[PDB]
Amino acid sequence: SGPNGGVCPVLIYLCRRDSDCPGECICLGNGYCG
Repeated sequence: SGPNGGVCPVLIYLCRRDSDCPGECICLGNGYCG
């Protein structure tokens, strides 16, 4: 989850940038969606 509205499922999901993550989740600095 990031500091936005919208929806971000609670899960373990690997990422390299925000756009890899579903919904409005962000990609944390270590490569996981939040």
